Parts: sequence; structure tokens; C-alpha cells
Amino acid sequence: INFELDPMDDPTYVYMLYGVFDTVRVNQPERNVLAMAYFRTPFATGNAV
Amino acid sequence: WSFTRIKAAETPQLGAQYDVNFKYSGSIAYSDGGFYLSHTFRNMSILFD
Amino acid sequence: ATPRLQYFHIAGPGTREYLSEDLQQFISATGSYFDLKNKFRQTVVAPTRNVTTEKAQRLQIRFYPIQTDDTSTGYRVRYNINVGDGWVLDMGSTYFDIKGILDRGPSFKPYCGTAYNPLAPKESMFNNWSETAPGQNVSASGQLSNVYTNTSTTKDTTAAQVTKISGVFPNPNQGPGINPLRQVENANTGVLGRFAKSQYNYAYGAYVKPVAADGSQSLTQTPYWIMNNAGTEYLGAVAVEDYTNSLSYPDTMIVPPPEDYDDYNIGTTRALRPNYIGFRDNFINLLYHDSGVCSGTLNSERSGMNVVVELPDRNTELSYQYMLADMMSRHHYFALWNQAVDQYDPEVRVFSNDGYEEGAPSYAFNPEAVGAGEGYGPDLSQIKLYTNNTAANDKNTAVTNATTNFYFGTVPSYEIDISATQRRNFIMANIAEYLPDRYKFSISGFDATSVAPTTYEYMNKRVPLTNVVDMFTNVGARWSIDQMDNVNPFNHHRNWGLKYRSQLLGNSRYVNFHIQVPQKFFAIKNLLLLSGSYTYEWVLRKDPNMILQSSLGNDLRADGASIIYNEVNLMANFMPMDHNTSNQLELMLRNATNDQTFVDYLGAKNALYSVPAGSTALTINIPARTWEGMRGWSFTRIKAAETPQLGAQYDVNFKYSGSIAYSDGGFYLSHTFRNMSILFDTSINWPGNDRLLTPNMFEIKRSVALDTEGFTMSQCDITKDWYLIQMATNYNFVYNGYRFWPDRQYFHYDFLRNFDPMTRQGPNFALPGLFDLVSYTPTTDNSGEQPSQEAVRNNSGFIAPRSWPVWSAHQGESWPANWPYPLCGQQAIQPGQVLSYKKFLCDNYLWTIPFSSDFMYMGELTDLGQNPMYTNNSHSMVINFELDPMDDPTYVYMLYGVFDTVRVNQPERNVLAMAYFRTPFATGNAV
Repeated sequence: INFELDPMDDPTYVYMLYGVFDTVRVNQPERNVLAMAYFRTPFATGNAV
Repeated sequence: WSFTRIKAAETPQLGAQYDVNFKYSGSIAYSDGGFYLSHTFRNMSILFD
Repeated sequence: ATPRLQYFHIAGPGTREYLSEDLQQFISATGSYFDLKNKFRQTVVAPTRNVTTEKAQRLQIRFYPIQTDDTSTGYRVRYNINVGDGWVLDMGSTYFDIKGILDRGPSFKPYCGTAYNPLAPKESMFNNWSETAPGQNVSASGQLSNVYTNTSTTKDTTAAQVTKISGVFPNPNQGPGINPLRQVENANTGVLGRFAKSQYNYAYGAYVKPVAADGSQSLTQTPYWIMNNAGTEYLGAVAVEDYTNSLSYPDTMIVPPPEDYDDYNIGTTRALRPNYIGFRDNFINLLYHDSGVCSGTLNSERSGMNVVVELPDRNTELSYQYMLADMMSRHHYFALWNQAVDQYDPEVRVFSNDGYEEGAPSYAFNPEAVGAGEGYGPDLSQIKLYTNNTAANDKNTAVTNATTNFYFGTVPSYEIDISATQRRNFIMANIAEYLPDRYKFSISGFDATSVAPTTYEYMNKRVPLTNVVDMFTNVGARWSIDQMDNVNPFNHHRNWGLKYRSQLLGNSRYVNFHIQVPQKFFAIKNLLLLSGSYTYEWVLRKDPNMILQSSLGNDLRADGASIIYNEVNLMANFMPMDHNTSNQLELMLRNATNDQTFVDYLGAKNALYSVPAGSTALTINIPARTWEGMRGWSFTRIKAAETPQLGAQYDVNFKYSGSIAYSDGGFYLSHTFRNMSILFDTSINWPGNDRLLTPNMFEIKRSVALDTEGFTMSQCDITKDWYLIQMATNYNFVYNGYRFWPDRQYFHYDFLRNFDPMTRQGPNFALPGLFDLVSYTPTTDNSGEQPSQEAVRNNSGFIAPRSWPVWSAHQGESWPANWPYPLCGQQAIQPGQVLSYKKFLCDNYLWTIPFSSDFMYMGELTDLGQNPMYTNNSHSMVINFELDPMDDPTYVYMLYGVFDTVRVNQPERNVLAMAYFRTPFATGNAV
């Protein structure tokens, strides 16, 4: 991505937002068993440890 | 990973036939183990994607 | 297992299974002289499966207290360690993250000497200015350094500098600024200076806090003119500042002369005794261990019974010290658990007086090479230089203007022998200053009974006697000063461990400490908790004497020391191992046939038997018992002043902050044991088979002067019997020959590394000569004068008077020394006029006697501990001691040999049950 901006007078960020499906489905099979699976379609965070 | 910071003046150009900017004759922390700037490291983040 | 990786043996099979079988035999056969094993690579492959969860799991969990309930004596914290299924927790990784505010009190000098004018002579003065009223009767003495090359006989050159006086311009740092002082003329130079109006004029340690950002110790500077006897001639100017109320002497004390010399003498100024108030080794005495009244509490939820029971007769802190020292050498400094062992200076304890490094005559010469210091010889200040006539061999031409300096003789110098000067400074500050109070005296301004003998300024304001130890004290003998053989050597500013432990907190007494304290109770020191919810509360000491260690042993409570705990959190590390295996691991650990078992490393019941000052004997009778697995005996004597009340919430009679030899391994009284006896029944001696050369007693030492039959080994007064006992116990080979055992030198608590025999000879007094001109008894009067010390006449004119405090200015005249009778040389005293003083010191040892039939280690459960004459049959032993009589109440720290074990059983989830068992002393009562 290449941006061209009007020069401002102080350091500014460029708040960039992609489009992601950061969805979670909650599995509760039995009593006091709570499990969540997080998945984000463009930008996932699975490190396979 | 393994990392420290070394001064530019105290390190020759890598794979250089003759480093002309090298005007230092002390302990080359890159060559021997004379590491002394393992501090001055505040934090670190690794992102495989 | 990529073939690319396998070809280079990165993920391949391995060396043993891919090399030709003949080659493996070859490289193994020729592996002692032609090694080829480094030329065929092999890589160890990680398990990469079923060993770690991909589940998002915290690697390191912080536990913060549910309940605190702070009180004035302790600081309780109650945690709640939730360990889910698939989580397995090791309490070896559990510790207390403690951060708070520490006040180490004014009795805390992190540095020897002072920080203010250290190079200044002790009896110097900072440009005196003493007046009754401004402009009235004034006395002033100081150096006038700055110059302004004034044209005199008028104010213009002087008043210009006087207008600058009101600022920082006098600038005491800058001097004349001329290197040849001979070139300056007396009438065209000008004089400037800066004098101070204050009480207690001492340059050494003088501190005046600044009031401006550019020096400027004062805001008002009244200028005074300097003129000769006539008021017409202008000579110089003076700046005067009022330091009467702005002056202070931190980290320094005034050492005044005796009362008869108080007037017309200001004495000297000495820096206060250095004191390090850091935490103790391994954070000893920071958790309420060994206390059954204020113990900790760890228990589960389903099993509400507490599984941490503490007895007042065990020793958690000392057990850790022995466990850690056996685990690793103690010279390693691990700042995390504050692992810095208490170590004195070996050159200070056993004072090897080797005289001094006598070198060539060394002098201090003038700043230039020209001068007439003590100007003997012709003046030559008015000479005239004439040219020579080589033909007439005489003067021919006078030099017109020969401005010549031309003094006589060699370079004017003052002689010093540094190797002897530093030697006496080493002796009289690292050794003399730590003498017992009975060898000290007040400083003519200090009075006893005004403050407790355990306060900082009591120790500072009591100068030791100067003849009890000095350069001539056993001048050729490696001999620990018998006047301090019973003085705690770890309470010394050379205690490098405490020196490091105090400097980890900072150079100030206002420390925002953040420390991590390990758990040390043996049942939970290495407990590997399985799944479940556990609550684990523990209470922390707030006693400054307990938690903090001084290098002087003064009462920290009386010295304003205090601590405040802000946050105390519990850190735990959890292995992210696969839940498919950690539940397996926790299930093979819930199985009762394989459950954790923990023993206290010390394995010794701890009994403290009081021994008063004058007493020399102690009887230890015990009720009838079975001794079913006893390991043996260990014993030293600990001063009662240095030992806290056992199992006490807060000891009020404990007013000592040095090294508690009970808690740590800082033993220093392993000597002063004449002998000991053991009788399991009323009359049945335990050795009782003529094992020893004295079969009815364990004669630890006997006097060599009274010796006739021998019974003294290792060139000291320790006995043949006792020496064999120690070597057999620690090293397991005495019947094959005595030898040194380097394999246990790291242990820091074994025999050979710290068994130090020494020998001196000494003149034989109570003879026609040999008058014993050294007095050891101070006059204990208010005046700082000790005339009984003035009989030695050694270093007569070059040191302060022996009656005076040592740190006063020198005075007197050169005079032949008379005290030290020459024990050697061709002018030595007669061979019948000398004696022998065979002696040994053995620090950090704690004499051990094994309950083994041959005194050699043959297993933890000893030879006779399973002998079914004691195990089956009750016995009531009596242990009889005779000791060298000290001058202060002491205990005798008797350690038995016990098997204190725990079988930690966790049959279900969060069902925690510990069973305690101690073999000889199962009841754990006061014995």
C-alpha cells in the first residue's frame, strides 16, 4: 500500500483496518468445560506449538 | 534466535576484502566473544506472519 | 525426516547405526590416542509430538493474596493456587515475589572511610574563622591561595576582587595556579581566600549542603580586608561564610583527646564504622519457618486438613544452607535467591602476622625538585655566579643578573614505609576495631549505661585498646587473635557475601526493595502438586533484626530500621506439556505405590542447651527412647545473644542483627569443646568397646602444655581420637590411611577445608624478666585515657599515644621499642623462656559423630540405627560436655540424627494428605 497524505504538523499514525472474520465459536460439551476456538480469516494467530 | 547490538565502528564490513571505514583496533565484539551491549535491549517481538 | 536432512545427519538415524560396523570398532579401539569421534555428526531430535499443548496456556502464573491480615509482628499472605486438569505444578518453582519499602536505619554505612575530603588529614581544619561577634575578637587559620597580581598601595586592584568576593569567586578548589612558587614576588601578587565561621572545625568529613546550583555552600559572604601592620598598604581580601548551623559531619565522628586534654586540642575526626544492612543469605529469617505457633498453611479443598506442620525442633533455614552447599559450591553468587554465603576474610580471622614488605627507603618529595625543607647547609640564597677562566682556573666574569634558586642538599623529602604503614592500618581497622567490648574504652565524651551495648554509636564511640592487637602481636606467627577467637568473624565489613547482599539493595538506607524468596520447608520445597485447588498461606517476618543482617550486629530496632511490605505475590511456572500426557503424569502420581517422598536435608532434631558465662560444663540428660534409626550427633555452641527464641512470633530479648549461627551455617565456635561423653543408659558408654584412646569420652582437645602421652594430632591440640572421628565421618577412609579429600572442598561445611591448626610460642612470663608490658583490662572510666597501655614504647614517636585513642594524631619522640621480646634472632630470649600455644579454629563445621559402629559412613540409616538392641530396647542417654568458659551466655546447638520424612499422598483430585515421620524423635517435643 502506498499512501500520499497532506503534511501535518505533528507525528500521526495511519489507522489501517483490514477486513477480517475474527470469529469464535464456543464449545461447552459438559459441566464446567469451557473451550473457545479463535480464528481470523485473513490474519490468523495460530503458531502450532 | 541469538542477538546483541554491536557498535558500527567496532565491526568490520562482513565478507569485505578490506574495510576502509574500519578505523578501530580494539576488541571486535563481532569476531571474538567480547559482547558488552547485551543490555540496552528493552523488548522484542516476533511475528511469523 | 527429509532425505535432505538425513543425508547431512541433521534428522538422520544417528552415528551408531549408519557408520560401518568395523569403523565403529576402529574409532572406539583407537579412541584413547587418535580420536575420530568428532568427524561423524549426530543430531539429537526433539520429541516434536505429544509433549506440548497447542492450547493457549499461560507459561508463568502470578498468584496474588486473597487475604493479607497485616499485623505488627508478621505479614501474612493467603493465596489460592488453582491447578486445572492437565496442569502439573512444581512448588520448586513456587516463590514469593515481595516488593516493599526498606529502611535500613542510620546505622548503615555502605563504604569504609568517608566521602567528604577523604584525602584530607584527619586533624585538619577548613580555613578556620572563629569570632565572638562580627568584627570583634576573631581567630582564624587557613591557607590563602588565590592571587590577583595587585599593584599595592591603593584599593583599585584589591577592591576589584573584593566586589567579586560576594559570589563563588574565592572558589576554594582553585589555588595559586603557579607551578614554580619561586617566581612570584611578594609585593605584586595579592592575597585571596575563603574562611568558614563554624563550630567543630574539622576538614575530614566536613559537609555543608549546597544552597545554589554552582557550589555556593552559603548565601552571605562578608568580605574582610587584609592589610599589614600599617593600614595604608593593601595586601589581600577574605571571604567569610557562617557555617555554624549549615554544617554537618555525616559518616564521620569526632575522636576527642582525654578529658585532661580536651582544651587546647580538638583531637581528630574518624569516619564511622562501615555497616552493611542487606538481607541475609538465601533470604534467611524472612518467612516464619521453624515456628509451630505462627506457621504457614498449605491444604486442599476436599481435604481441609493442613498438610504443612512445622516443629520447633527442626531447622528449615540451616537445612537449606546444608542442602545448597552440598548441591553447589558456596563461592558462587546467585543474586536471585540472594545466594551470597557469609564469608569472612581469611587474612583477618587467622592473623598471619608476617611483618611487612620491607622495601627500599621511600620518601615523599617536594612538588618541585628544589627546596630547603629543614634547610641544613649553607643558605646560598644570596650567591653570585661567576664565569670560569679555563686558563687561570678561577673566576673571571661575574654574571650580570643570575636569578638563581640554588638550595643545598638532596631533594627535601619525608620518609614513609608504606608496606608497614598499610600493614598497621590493616591490622588496626580490620582486626582491632572488631575486638570484644571488654577490650575497649570510651572516648572521653561517651559514657556507658547511657545507651545499650548493641547500638551503632556505642560501637563507634568505644576505641579498642591499642596493645591487645598491633603490628607486634605475635609478629612471626600465623595466629588467630585469641582475644577474638570467640568473636563472630562474619560480623565484619569484609564479609563479602553480606557486602554483596547489602549492595543489591542500593547505597542508601531508603530502599524500594523487590526480591524473590524461595520456599524452603522440606515437605513443600520440591512438592509437585497435581490438578486441584490449593490454598497456601504464609506469614512473613517484620523484625529488622531477623530479616536484615548487619555487618556489626547492632540492634536494628534500636537503630530505627524498619520494613513495610507493599505487595507479596506468588510466582509459579507451569510446563505447557500436553494435556494428554500431564493427566497421565498426574494419574501415575496419584497412584499410591508411587507418591512423592521428601526428607529434610539436615535430618537433625535441634536442641539448644543454655551454658552461662562462667560455666565450663554441661549435662544433657534425655528421657528413655528407642533411637530407631538415629544418624548420630552434631553439635556446636552458639551465643545466646545471637540466637533468637525458638518458635517465637517476635523475640523481644533478641537485640542482635549480625549472623545468627543457628539459622545459617555461620558456625564459628566449633572450638571451645574440651571433651564430650555419651552414655545411652545411666552407665553404658556408647563407644564402650575401647574404640577410642580414651574409651569413656570423646576428648575433642587437650592442652599440649599439659600433654605427656601425645593424643594430639595435626600439629594442634585436637586429639587423635577426635581427629579420626571427623575424617572417618566425612571422608570414609581412616583405616586405609589419613589423606586430604579434595572432592568435598566445595561443601563449605566439611572438616578439612576449614580445620585450621595454628601455633605460636610467646614469651614465658612469671619469670625474673619478661614483664608482660601489655595490659588487657581497660580502666572503664569516662576519660578516653588508658595509662595502663603506655608500657610498650613501640613506634614511639611515630604513632598516637597508646593511652590515647588510636585514631588520634601521632605524637612523641623516637625511642627504642621495649615490649616485643624477640622470640627469634641471635638476640632471642632463652629457650626456657618460651612456651607453646597449639590451637585450632574450625569455622562452619558443626562437629559430627556418626551413629555407626566403625564411625565410617555406610548409609544414611547407619550401622547401629537398625541394630535391634537400641531399636527394640528403650534407652535414656546422658551427654556430658566440658567447654572452654566464655564470658557471655551461650547455647550448645546439639543436632541429633533423625529421619524426618514426608510421604505426600494425593489419591483424588484436590485431595492432599501429608504424613510426617521422624525415626528417633517421633513426638517432636521440647527436649
